[PDB]
Amino acid sequence: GKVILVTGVSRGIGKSIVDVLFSLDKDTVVYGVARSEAPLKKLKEKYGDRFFYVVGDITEDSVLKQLVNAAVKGHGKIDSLVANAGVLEPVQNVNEIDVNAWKKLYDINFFSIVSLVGIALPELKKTNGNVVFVSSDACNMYFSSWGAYGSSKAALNHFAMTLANEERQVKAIAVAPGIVDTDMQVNIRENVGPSSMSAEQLKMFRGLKENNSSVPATVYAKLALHGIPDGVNGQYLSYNDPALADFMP
Amino acid sequence: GKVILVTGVSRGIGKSIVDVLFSLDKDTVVYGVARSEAPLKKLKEKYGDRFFYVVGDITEDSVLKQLVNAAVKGHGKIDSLVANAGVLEPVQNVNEIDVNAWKKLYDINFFSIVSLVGIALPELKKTNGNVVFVSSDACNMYFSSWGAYGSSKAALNHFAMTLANEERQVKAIAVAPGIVDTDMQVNIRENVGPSSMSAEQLKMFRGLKENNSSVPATVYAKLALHGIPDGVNGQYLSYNDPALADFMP
Amino acid sequence: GKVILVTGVSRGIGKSIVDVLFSLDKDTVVYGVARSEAPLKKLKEKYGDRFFYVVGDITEDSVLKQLVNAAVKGHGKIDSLVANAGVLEPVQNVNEIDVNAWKKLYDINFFSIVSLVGIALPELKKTNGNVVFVSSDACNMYFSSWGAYGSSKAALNHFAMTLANEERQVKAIAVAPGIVDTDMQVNIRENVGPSSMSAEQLKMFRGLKENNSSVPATVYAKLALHGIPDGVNGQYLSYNDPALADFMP
Amino acid sequence: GKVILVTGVSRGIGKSIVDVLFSLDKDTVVYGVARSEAPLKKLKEKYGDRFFYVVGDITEDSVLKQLVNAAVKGHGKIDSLVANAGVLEPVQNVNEIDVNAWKKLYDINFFSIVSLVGIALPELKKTNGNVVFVSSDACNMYFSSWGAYGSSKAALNHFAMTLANEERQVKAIAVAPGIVDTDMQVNIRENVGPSSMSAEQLKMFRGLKENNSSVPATVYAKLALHGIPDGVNGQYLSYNDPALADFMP
Repeated sequence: GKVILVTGVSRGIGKSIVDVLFSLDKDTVVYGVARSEAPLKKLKEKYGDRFFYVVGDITEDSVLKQLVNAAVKGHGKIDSLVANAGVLEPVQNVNEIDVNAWKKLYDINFFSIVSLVGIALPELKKTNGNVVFVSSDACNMYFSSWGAYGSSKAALNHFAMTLANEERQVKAIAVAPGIVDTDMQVNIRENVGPSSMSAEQLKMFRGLKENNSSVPATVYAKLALHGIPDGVNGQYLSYNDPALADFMP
Repeated sequence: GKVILVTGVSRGIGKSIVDVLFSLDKDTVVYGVARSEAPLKKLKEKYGDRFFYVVGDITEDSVLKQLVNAAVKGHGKIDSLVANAGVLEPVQNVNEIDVNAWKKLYDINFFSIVSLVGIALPELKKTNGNVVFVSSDACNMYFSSWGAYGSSKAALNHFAMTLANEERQVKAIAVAPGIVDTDMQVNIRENVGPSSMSAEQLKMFRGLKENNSSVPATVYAKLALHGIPDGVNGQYLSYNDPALADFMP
Repeated sequence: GKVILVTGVSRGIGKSIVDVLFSLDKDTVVYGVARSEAPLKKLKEKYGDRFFYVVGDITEDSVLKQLVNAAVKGHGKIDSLVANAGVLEPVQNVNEIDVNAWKKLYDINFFSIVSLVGIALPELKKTNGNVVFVSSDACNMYFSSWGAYGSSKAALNHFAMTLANEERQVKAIAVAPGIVDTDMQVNIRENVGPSSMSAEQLKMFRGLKENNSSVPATVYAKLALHGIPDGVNGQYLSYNDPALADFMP
Repeated sequence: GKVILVTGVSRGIGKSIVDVLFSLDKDTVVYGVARSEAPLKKLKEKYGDRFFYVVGDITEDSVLKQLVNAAVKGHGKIDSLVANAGVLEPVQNVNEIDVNAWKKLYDINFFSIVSLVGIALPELKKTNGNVVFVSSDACNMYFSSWGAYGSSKAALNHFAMTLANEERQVKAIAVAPGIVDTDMQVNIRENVGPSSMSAEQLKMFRGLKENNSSVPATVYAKLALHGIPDGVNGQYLSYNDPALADFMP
């Protein structure tokens, strides 16, 4: 079966993509990572030795190498990578013009993924594999009031095109999920200060959350399993672009 | 109360926006138009003399003048216009490089709306009113396989900015609804040939339809009722941009 | 030699592209069109029976069929089309919300080109030929104060992608020239009223004109002569995108 | 006179903007920075005590604080900042999927500027000042083969909008210069390996360089001197957008 790495799997669309992968195919193996062990254990308990995980922050290169080494050690190869920064959540000082906070958010949403692709790339070359990015719909970047939360998340869009131009033995695609990726579980509101999210950002964020997926998760899952078509290699698309019709449920 | 014109009201998001307007405010009057009389009658029967309609094709200027004259005759003014081309549906020969079919689709999705704005503009100037466009999310125009269906629909985006620059006594905004606007009622599939939609377009279209709103309808409805903020005049935004937090449910 | 149709050849970049085509290759034949006969005669006098023209408005389908028939009659085939709406110039009432003036500008900048592609398409299929659009740089459509002048001109961008998806035996590309295409000859200022161009548009227009090409003309000319690469088929790019390095002087 | 900080002043458009500022106004003082002292000395020798500089890398926060402290010490205030990453040049390993090289380029083109704005912001608030970014035209990001060179440079576009939303006592604008900013002085070609620039990037780069400004430099200079209009605060525009007509030569 295909060996697929998936990041950001604790919540939101990353969790759904794991769920969908296992329902689509009986042979696929998934190695996931998230920062919290609880939901990784729950996935391991549900899916058994179809699922393996590393716990930690992918802004640590050591965590990335653990995850890549664990897949090659345990199953001998890597077919695909579903590169996902995970759900939107408030991060300290991002609503300020604060280079330290911006660098930290760009490392969460963009550079850790660049680092992971670089680390996994030699295995992906071996299988002529696929890199599927879970990017953001906020390509209305045109106008966006999401500040650094939006620009850092959307940086994967151009990255897909650059990776596919530069590395011809692999394919890459960036797909927007038609929603703002948030934790879907009913949660107590958190006390979020204005240096972290503007009042508007917080109010929309809560609205969206208190409103929120299997359909776009399937698109990502089918691209990772069956491969990216040549005609969309390098591109960034909504999950509902007609060029993706064969990757729908 | 505010006098609001709404187009494309038979189905999909245009119908929802009428429903939402009436639930938000007891004083608002709406003049709608759609090509089919059945669902207009049903709206008239539900809402009584809060709702008035004209039946016909807004690619006819006579229909536009009827609707504008009827609002000024019946209620003396027009406060806002919700300019909506209505739900996506197959149109003959659009999937061919056929200038006649493209002109006809651009008249449906774009020029009829330009014509309506021009016709209503002198009344809107009188009340310093608002023009709210129901535009498309397929601002991933960047990449889009929706052919002319996508480009014609999205032409309202730049139009908002041009109208707000050129006409300072009115405000305008183009808001994407976070979905592809389709008829939401359970329908028999229609036999659609390849000159009208590619196989991919048809397969995605059916998927989307067989999957499909009150939340984005509220944003449009609250913009039309309360007015467009100065800071977003002229712009094109997703319904879930934080600058629109105060227009959510 | 290759048989190439070129529109908008009287002035600006369209004229340069003809000049460049003839300097690159001794075998190429060009059929051009422009509305004014004077500069067409001058091209015929300079290049002789390498150049043929039709005089007229390409918003007339009869002019389009004349040009296509003349190429097939005179040289038996058509290899490439350089689709160019020609230089920016004031057009009546475009700076008003006036559907008639907008339709007329969209026919000049967009629909006549759609019509021409449809008319020439069966000959282009015969030679697996190339459609090169001279599109606008004002893909900062993101923000643009050029009103309808900008949106109508830029409509070729999405059209390239749709044509290349729909017609697999041909290739298409839309290339921005890195300038606003204007008449380069020293001219008396024309009296332009505010319904035609805002004061700002007119002042920038004159500035640009009084400032204004062989380099981007070469890119278009080399794409038409040598063919569009598979990796850029369907795309819209600046003339200076690195994927076009081999089409530079 | 106005006190204006300008970065990237050794070459290309940043140097031109200093030249233009001094020719426009006899009272303006400029504090510039560049990594090489030679061309800073030459500017100091030409303009005398109208010009002050710090030598160093603005990816060093100490250099940024020196420059800001020097302006407040020497002239008591800061009116405007022209934030410019400087000319395109090959940087090691950027044409590889190499997170270290990408972070270093993003610090050069984006984070150092974020850091500078944060550092200067309290002085800019005092004078209700202006932040003018020299951004890239490669907003055809839509399609771009410039890899990380393009995406890192263009990150200033969204940053302008976020800064102007978040800091209401200042104005900000990002303006594209209508050219790829390169060193304009006739130079020996440098031996550039493929890990630094693809063959295509290098070939276009040399072409552009061997081809390459006072007009767009004036736009930036006039925005910094006279202030950013309310109607374009927060936006990203080409230097030739009509909303900028009053900032032309």
